[PDB]
Amino acid sequence: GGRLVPRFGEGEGSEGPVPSRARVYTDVNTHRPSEYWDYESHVVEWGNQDDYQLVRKLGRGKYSEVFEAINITNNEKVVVKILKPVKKKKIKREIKILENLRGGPNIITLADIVKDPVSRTPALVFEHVNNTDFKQLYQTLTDYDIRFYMYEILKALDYCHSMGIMHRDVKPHNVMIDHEHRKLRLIDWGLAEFYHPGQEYNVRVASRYFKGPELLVDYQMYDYSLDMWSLGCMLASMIFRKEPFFHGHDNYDQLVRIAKVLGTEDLYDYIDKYNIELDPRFNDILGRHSRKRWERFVHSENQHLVSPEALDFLDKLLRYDHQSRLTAREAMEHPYFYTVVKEN
Amino acid sequence: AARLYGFKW
Ligand SMILES: Nc1ncnc2c1ncn2[C@@H]1O[C@H](COP(=O)(O)OP(=O)(O)O)[C@@H](O)[C@H]1O
Ligand SMILES: [Mg+2]
Ligand SMILES: [Mg+2]
Ligand code: NA
Repeated sequence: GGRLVPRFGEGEGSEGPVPSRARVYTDVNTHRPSEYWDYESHVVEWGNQDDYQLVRKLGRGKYSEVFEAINITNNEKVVVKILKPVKKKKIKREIKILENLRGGPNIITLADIVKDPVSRTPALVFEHVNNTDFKQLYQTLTDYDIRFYMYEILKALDYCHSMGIMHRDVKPHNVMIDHEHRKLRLIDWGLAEFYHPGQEYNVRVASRYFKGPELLVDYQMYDYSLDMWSLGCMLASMIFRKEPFFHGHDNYDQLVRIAKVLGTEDLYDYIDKYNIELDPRFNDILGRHSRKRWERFVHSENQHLVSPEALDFLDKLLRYDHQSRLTAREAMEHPYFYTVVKEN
Repeated sequence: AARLYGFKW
């Protein structure tokens, strides 16, 4: 198939944000061969678009069109992701990350890369996952099933973080589950990026309901721990049957919704610790809120999904301070997963 | 037949 081929500290002084670095996998990209990360210097070797015929539309997002297709050469189901107008730099970055992570635990497999010979519109070809939409599936999951699938996502995140890559869009729509087979794949690597210590990133990533506080307060020196906040938002929605869990009307309201649950004491401590300049639009709307006990979201319909271990694990993901959150490997060691670990 | 972004239905 198609592939790419080669051709904290001082900070700024008394003002500006305090620098941060990842607690784990900090320097892994610094020491790679340049070909691992240097996707601008690679060129695509295209496959044959004629191998694939469309079966049905799956995704109509703002930035792609996704179809189920069949590979007529070998008769296998695939998915085709047609990329809407977007940086060349952006498409080769998604390709490079997918190729770097290919074959890792629970990582979607990129099978081919093709383009329309007429319009030159590129498409990524993936293994097909026979997904059940989360708006149907999640309310049918047992307590064990939530633990099992959370562990599967953690295997994918520990793997990608260990490989120097932040996913930056963890959410139900980017987690495909073939529930008959207990088969989970983390998809959608089109916002994923290589982590470099000290680098300031764009905060316009993830999807509002899953955005970490660092994105909402414009703290740019973030790392893998962003994904762990997003995963905590997914866990809360699953065990409390409340989707999405933090339902903001906009990016500013999103932080208010979080602060009404986790309280403002730890939020203002976070802003002080990193010397974050809080957007003056928060003056009227944030205010001061008590921390709520995780126990207040429990009711007769969701109580079988909640345990002391679930609430302790959730509490250790949903921390304002990105440095305080469990890492993916530390999360996998949590008592919430003790039964999943013995089952492997 | 039909093609969409070059792919035959
Ligand atoms: N391999 C796949 N198997 C099944 N469905 C998929 C697959 N890849 C993508 N999809 C569907 O297409 C949607 C969009 O794909 P995604 O890669 O997330 O694109 P985008 O970056 O535009 O969000 C997904 O949310 C999912 O519903
Ligand atoms: Mg997506
Ligand atoms: Mg995407
Ligand atoms: Na368990």
